[PDB]
Amino acid sequence: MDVFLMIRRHKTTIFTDAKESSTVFELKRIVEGILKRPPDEQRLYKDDQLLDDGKTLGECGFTSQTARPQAPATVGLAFRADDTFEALCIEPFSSPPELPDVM
Amino acid sequence: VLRSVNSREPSQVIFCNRSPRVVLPVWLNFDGEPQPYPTLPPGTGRRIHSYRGHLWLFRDAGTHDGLLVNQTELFVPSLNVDGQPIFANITLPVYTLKERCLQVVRSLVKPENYRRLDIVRSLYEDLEDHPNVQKDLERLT
Amino acid sequence: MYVKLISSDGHEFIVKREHALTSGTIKAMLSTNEVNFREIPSHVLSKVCMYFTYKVRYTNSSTEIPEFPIAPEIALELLMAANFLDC
Repeated sequence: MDVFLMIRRHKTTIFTDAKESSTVFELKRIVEGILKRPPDEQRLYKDDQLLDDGKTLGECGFTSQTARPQAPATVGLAFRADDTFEALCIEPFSSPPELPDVM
Repeated sequence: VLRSVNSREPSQVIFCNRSPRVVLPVWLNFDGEPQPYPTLPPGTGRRIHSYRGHLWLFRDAGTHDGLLVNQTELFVPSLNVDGQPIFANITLPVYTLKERCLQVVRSLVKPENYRRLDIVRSLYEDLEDHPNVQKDLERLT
Repeated sequence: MYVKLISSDGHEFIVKREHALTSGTIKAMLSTNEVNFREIPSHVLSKVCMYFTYKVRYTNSSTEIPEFPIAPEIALELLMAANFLDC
């Protein structure tokens, strides 16, 4: 099965897909291609829970039910600088205007 | 030009609604006039008795949004082979993102107040060009 | 290969080139690996990118297709972007 993800850090958001049987470390490889940072300098999170390199994205709660094309699951990403990982930080998206009374 | 053929050869058919919409089946009679049949609620099915060469199309019973039947616009009952009835799977198309927004905005605003919304006047026309079966039928012809 | 669509509020959406080329407008704006959208906020563009994923997955599917969901408060801005991008 394919799972559909947003990988998010700061004001960066990657849309990609992966197999449910894929590993957290293999996802870090995907990230490595886009953002050019080695996996040993990367942490991935589900909500606020740090995920382990050997676990499959399924065991981390990303499935067909929860990680759909039109509603992808979010994977938090945090980078290491100077052998110290920054905290997980994900900037929210802009806020919609108040609904027009007409609606 | 788009008309059912009066084959008088019965064709047994199941209308499978695999869509979250209320499905309005629409038969094109022998003069081409669209005739509506009882609506088909979401995820429900209905055995129908039709005929070979007859033309069916399917819409959202409320918005007349077009739907697909067996991945195409028109369903033609064919020969019932082995006695088993023909299966007409009604699905959502992959609407364009523009049409999909038009669908959602029409559902929230009554058409007098379309003008009240603040958008390029070209969209006010798109919003008032409601999907309609007589219109689509000319397209197919 | 990926491309980067930037929203009006600075967010950087990184999607597969093949998905982004669905839009003829984005094809024209790349033809070179980033696109800046000065008038599309990130709560619209994040939804655009989801539609890219959704269109590529469910175009030519004999399976059942799910509705593309649009919250009412985004509907009008999404419409304007979709109209601009022919989508």
